[PDB]
Amino acid sequence: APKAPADGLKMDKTKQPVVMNHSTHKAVKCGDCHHPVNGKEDYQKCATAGCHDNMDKKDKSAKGYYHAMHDKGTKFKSCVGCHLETAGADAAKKKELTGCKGSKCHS
Ligand code: HEM
Ligand code: HEM
Ligand code: HEM
Ligand code: HEM
Repeated sequence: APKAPADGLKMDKTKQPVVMNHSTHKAVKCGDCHHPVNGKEDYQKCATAGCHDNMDKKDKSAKGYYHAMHDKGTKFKSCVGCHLETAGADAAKKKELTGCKGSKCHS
C-alpha cells in the first residue's frame, strides 16, 4: 500500500504555489484525491502528462489543472469544493479555507 508522504509538499506548477499537508487530511480517504483512473486509484502527480496537464486556468475539461483544484460540481471534490462544505456558514473558516488571498492556500 502506497504511504502518505511527509507534510510540507509544495504544489508548484504555477506562480501561486500551495502547500499540501497529508496530516491535516486524514479524515479523507486516499482515493478521494488519488482517485480511480481505469479502475485503479492513481497516485501519480496530478499534472502528469495525460492527467491534469492543461495549465490554462480557464479550461474546465478533465485535463484542466486549475479546474481540478478550484471548481464545484466535480466528480471528485476539489480543494476548494470540499473546503466550502467544511467551512459551512462560518465566514472565518470560509476565508481561511476558501479565500483567494490571505487564506491557508494563498497568502
Ligand atoms: C492516504 C493515506 C493517502 C496516500 C497513501 C497518499 C499518497 C501520496 C503520495 C505517494 C504522494 C506523492 C506523489 C508523488 O509521486 O509525488 C501524494 C501527493 C499528494 N497527495 Fe496524497 N495520499 C493520501 C491522501 C491524500 C488526500 C486525502 C489528498 C486530498 C485531500 C491528497 C492529495 C495529494 C496531493 C494534492 C498531492 C500532491 C500531488 C501533486 O502535486 O501533483 N492525498 N500522496
Ligand atoms: C492529484 C492528487 C489529483 C487531483 C487533485 C485530481 C482531481 C480531479 C478532479 C477534481 C476531477 C473531477 C473533474 C470534473 O470535472 O469532474 C478529476 C477527474 C479526472 N482526473 Fe484527476 N486528480 C488527480 C490526479 C489524476 C491523475 C494522476 C490522472 C491521470 C492518471 C488524473 C486523471 C483524471 C481523469 C481522466 C479524470 C476524469 C475521470 C472520470 O471521469 O472518471 N487525475 N480529477
Ligand atoms: C487540494 C489539493 C487541497 C489543498 C491544497 C488543501 C489545502 C488545505 C489547507 C492549506 C488546509 C489547512 C491546514 C493545512 O495547512 O494543511 C486544509 C485543511 C482541510 N482540508 Fe484541505 N486541501 C485540499 C483538498 C481537500 C479536500 C479534497 C478535502 C475534502 C474532501 C479537504 C478537507 C480539509 C479539511 C477537512 C481540512 C481541515 C479544516 C480546518 O481544520 O478547519 N481538503 N486543506
Ligand atoms: C479563490 C476562489 C481562489 C482563486 C481566484 C485562486 C486563484 C489561483 C490562481 C490564479 C492560481 C494559479 C493558476 C495558474 O496556472 O496561473 C492558483 C493555483 C492553485 N490554487 Fe488557488 N485560488 C483560489 C483559492 C484557493 C484555495 C482556497 C486553495 C486551497 C484549498 C487553492 C489551491 C490552489 C492550488 C492547489 C493551486 C496550484 C498550485 C501550484 O501547483 O502552483 N486555491 N489559484
